[PDB]
Amino acid sequence: EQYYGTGRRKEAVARVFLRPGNGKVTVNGQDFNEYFQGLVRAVAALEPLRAVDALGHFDAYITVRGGGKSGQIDAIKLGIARALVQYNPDYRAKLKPLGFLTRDARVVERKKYGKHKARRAPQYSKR
Amino acid sequence: GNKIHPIGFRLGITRDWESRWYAGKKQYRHLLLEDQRIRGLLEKELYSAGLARVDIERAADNVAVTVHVAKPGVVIGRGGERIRVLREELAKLTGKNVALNVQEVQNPNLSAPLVAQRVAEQIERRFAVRRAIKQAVQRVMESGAKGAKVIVSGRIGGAEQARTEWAAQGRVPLHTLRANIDYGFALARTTYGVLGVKAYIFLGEV
Amino acid sequence: GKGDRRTRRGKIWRGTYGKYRPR
Amino acid sequence: PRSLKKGVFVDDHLLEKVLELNAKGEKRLIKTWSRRSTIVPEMVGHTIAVYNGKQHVPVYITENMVGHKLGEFAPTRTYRGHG
Amino acid sequence: ARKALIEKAKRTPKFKVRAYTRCVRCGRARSVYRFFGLCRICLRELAHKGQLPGVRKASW
Amino acid sequence: ARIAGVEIPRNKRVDVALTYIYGIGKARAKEALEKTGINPATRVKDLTEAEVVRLREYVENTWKLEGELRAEVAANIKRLMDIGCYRGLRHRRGLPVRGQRTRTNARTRKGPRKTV
Amino acid sequence: ARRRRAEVRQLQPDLVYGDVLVTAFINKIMRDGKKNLAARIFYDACKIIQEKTGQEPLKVFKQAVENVKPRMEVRSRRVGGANYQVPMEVSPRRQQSLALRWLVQAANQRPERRAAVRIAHELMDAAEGKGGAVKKKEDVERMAEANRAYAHYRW
Amino acid sequence: IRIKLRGFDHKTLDASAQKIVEAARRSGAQVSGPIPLPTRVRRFTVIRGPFKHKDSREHFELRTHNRLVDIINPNRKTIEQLMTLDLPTGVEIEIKT
RNA sequence: GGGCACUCUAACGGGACUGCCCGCGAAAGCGGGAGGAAGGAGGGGACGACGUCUGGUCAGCAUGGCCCUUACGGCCUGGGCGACACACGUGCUACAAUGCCCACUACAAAGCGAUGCCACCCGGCAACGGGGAGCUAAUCGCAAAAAGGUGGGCCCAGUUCGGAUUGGGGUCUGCAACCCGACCCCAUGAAGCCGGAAUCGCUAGUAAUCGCGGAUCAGCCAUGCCGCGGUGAAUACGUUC
Ligand SMILES: [Mg+2]
Ligand SMILES: [Mg+2]
Ligand SMILES: [Mg+2]
Ligand SMILES: [Mg+2]
Ligand SMILES: [Mg+2]
Ligand SMILES: [Mg+2]
Ligand SMILES: [Mg+2]
Ligand SMILES: [Mg+2]
Ligand SMILES: [Mg+2]
Ligand SMILES: [Mg+2]
Ligand SMILES: [Mg+2]
Ligand SMILES: [Mg+2]
Ligand SMILES: [Mg+2]
Ligand SMILES: [Mg+2]
Ligand SMILES: [Mg+2]
Ligand SMILES: [Mg+2]
Ligand SMILES: [Mg+2]
Ligand SMILES: [Mg+2]
Ligand SMILES: [Mg+2]
Ligand SMILES: [Mg+2]
Ligand SMILES: [Mg+2]
Repeated sequence: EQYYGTGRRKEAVARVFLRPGNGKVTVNGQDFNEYFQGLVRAVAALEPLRAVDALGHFDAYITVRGGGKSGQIDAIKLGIARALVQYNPDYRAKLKPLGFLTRDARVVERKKYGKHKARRAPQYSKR
Repeated sequence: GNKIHPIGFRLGITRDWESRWYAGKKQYRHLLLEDQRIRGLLEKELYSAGLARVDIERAADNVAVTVHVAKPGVVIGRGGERIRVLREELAKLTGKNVALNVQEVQNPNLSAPLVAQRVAEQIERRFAVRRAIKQAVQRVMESGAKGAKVIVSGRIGGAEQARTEWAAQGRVPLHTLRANIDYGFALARTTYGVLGVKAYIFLGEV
Repeated sequence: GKGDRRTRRGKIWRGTYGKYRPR
Repeated sequence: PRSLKKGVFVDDHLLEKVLELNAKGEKRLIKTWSRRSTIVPEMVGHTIAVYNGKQHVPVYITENMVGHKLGEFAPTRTYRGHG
Repeated sequence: ARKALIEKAKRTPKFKVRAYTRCVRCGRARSVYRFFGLCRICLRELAHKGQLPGVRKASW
Repeated sequence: ARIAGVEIPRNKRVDVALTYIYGIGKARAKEALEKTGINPATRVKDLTEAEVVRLREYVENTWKLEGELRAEVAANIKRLMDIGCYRGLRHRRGLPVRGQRTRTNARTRKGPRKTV
Repeated sequence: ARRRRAEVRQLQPDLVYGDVLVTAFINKIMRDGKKNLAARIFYDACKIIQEKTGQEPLKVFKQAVENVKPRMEVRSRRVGGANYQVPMEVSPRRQQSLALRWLVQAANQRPERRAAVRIAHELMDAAEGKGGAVKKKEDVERMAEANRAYAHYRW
Repeated sequence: IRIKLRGFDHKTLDASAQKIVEAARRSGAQVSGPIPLPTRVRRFTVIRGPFKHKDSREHFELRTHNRLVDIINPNRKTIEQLMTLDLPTGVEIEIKT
């Protein structure tokens, strides 16, 4: 009577709960596309359920918190396919190959000392 | 001009701190000085005893001091006299519930600073620089040790040309945290310059 | 912009608020 | 610049001198270190030999310069230029 | 010119602006710290010596 | 000079177009337009002869402008250059006035570097 | 580099036409990492191109690139006391890299005022065979053939 | 019924935060498990070199880990025995209600 | 009301071992698969070999000796370290439309905070001022993040580009803003249309770009420094140089 999954992306974290709905999306209150007013990478996070056809077969209650949107939407995507397994332990295939059932630690590099940034360095006059 | 300090490099990993206590944003700069101050007077009076390390614990208006010396007799005096005359001039400056223990040193030669201190004497005794430096290591390795090193840098042999000469023996790896390398630099004041005196001691890996 | 003052971003630039950055 | 809630600040000591001559009998050649001290409307006429690190520059004040400070008529720099 | 400074500092200022921070231990003018009452130099010294409570190197 | 003391361009918005008038800036734009109730979106070209004067008139008797505006700040300086205060010398030479830098920069009151 | 053959970054196909190629172009569009911006001017240009050309502009820019794909460029080889513009069979990855770098380059050249305007207008011409976008390629491939005397120096 | 624990050595800090859970539990009657108050990291950054060499530093952090504890079903048999506690050194504690 | 599911937090642990398959192998290993969030050092960190540059630092401290002894010491007011025909280095902003402005609408982190952080109220176009609740701080505050988005304007101009310059008008701190503080408002809007010879950085969450914290600190001339996250590429044939 409920399907919940968690997805993170950078400083962003998400708690995705899938529910047998028409296809509505409650993400922290307002509608999916409302909370994503003009972000192309939007319909991406919804790609998993699309990998197994389940786009319209469900509604989902969604929170999101941490960092910015780009981290959020990705984190969203993460927890959903995360869920499809708990609603089809055989659904690993059709996501794992797609890689959506996979989190990435492609995270920040600490600003290192003597460097302006984590890699950028101050130019110099050699001679 | 590089090597990282081994004690700060083994604090809480291989070797725990000395002054133990937590203070707020308001007394902790003051506590430091009151503790540093203490190590000042002691380092002068216990010097003859063979001081090695003064643990300090605090709490509430009181403060616990631990003293690890291989020769406790000196610091104590008759029936505690010398040790008992130290619990008055003590709180004289610090001023607060002050205790002061005196731990027993199993073997001092296994104490890097307490080792380097001796040599620092000898050199000021006009002895042979290259000699004792090797002398100490054998004494350490005979002291059941499995790793020791002693370094001397400066106007050796009175020479105008400065110079670094040092010895070692057994295993002394300096990138192994799982390896108690006791540390301690004693200094030598001399009519003809000063001599930095460094000494490391691998006691084992856990 | 970032250097100009009589502007939000220019003031945002220099962490002040005034007639064009109202608290 | 200096607050207005905080009135025109004069050294007060530089200040007694001037009013000591404003009625008792001006004027004499004072040699002030006061530069902070604003020029004031009991000081015009006087010859406040203001100081500037090395000497006292005489600067007879007038009804065309007061709102400024005594640090604004005894230059600290001497620059006849380069070359 | 030094010990006159280290002294003068400690004495109470004529004005509060003239009260000015030092390193009680070493006495370094700059890079000093109120939290400790030290200089940057000593800071790194008693640090490695561990005689600085709770404070250790950083790494992440 | 349809506008008091100068001919402002046209095909552009009144509010802005006033800035092409010495002493007339944005902060003073809305004011008259507000005082003259003249919508700042309408173009000066598109203005009304009555508006013109209202936007002309009011603008003409509440501040200084152009000529008499340059007329003030000069003496304000010349006096300085007479009393010879620090801001006087900084103008008596052509140097920075607001504690600016002199070893370099300040290449705006020095103009292009002059050879040596 | 010196070790082995570097890897080819496979991109995440776009979210509109389902293509990685599209995903590649927006990047060149994308300044200061402003994907939303870049993603706009593209699918925006994709609109103007549609209005003035009623064929699925997906194909349009599927075409206008091949027309931009140069087959032979020159590369300088300085054997002995001279450097030779030794031409070489351009590489695929690079050809896309080459075509993907002048359209925008020639689009940013273009005089019309709005972004999606220019970017689109370069899309069409190449689909026909016009514009500086085809110019570079054109000029490039023949200097090489204008230097066909150095192919033995190839690599 | 609040009891707060504070110290730098988390290990010691924790070891304390156990006895006061072990103890009050026995005498009772209800106690709220320990909650690790996140750390107020007071880091300090100083250049290694004692003169210029801006480009070679060395960090040194400070970790003020904190532990809060309570006693739902209190009891003074707890309270009385509490004042009899051999809590370690590196730790400050506060109690509120 | 309650509730530890979850998010989160911070202590203890599991975890990747080339340990399994095919494969070329003498072995050591290399290619590739599957499984796994993650694979062949996981991403980075701190960790700097005997040693070189008679490298830097008597100006943090220590110390060899030489030199000063109503002075080469010490306190104080003023004044320089902010000068200025020039000649380099490291940045800030830019020269525009993938842009500038106005308003409106969401999304971080790591930090800092008791004559500190400043809620909410009110004065003022404002900096700020004055009241005043709350927080020994996972409560409470700084505090809003910005890039972004949704709308409207700017129609290719040295402009609604740039904010240098200067006048005028004050705040705030401080005993005291004259050389010498910054924050606020007005008017003025200078050079600059992508920059010669020469040269710098970076290989993945990197460069790019947005902004935010903290230490130093009465205020701070900070575009710095150390940190913090947001959004987010291109390219590497190859080793001749
Ligand atoms: Mg975290
Ligand atoms: Mg960054
Ligand atoms: Mg002699
Ligand atoms: Mg502007
Ligand atoms: Mg009088
Ligand atoms: Mg004007
Ligand atoms: Mg490999
Ligand atoms: Mg000294
Ligand atoms: Mg010395
Ligand atoms: Mg000497
Ligand atoms: Mg003096
Ligand atoms: Mg001075
Ligand atoms: Mg200087
Ligand atoms: Mg030049
Ligand atoms: Mg430069
Ligand atoms: Mg202008
Ligand atoms: Mg001009
Ligand atoms: Mg010009
Ligand atoms: Mg690299
Ligand atoms: Mg601060
Ligand atoms: Mg900053």
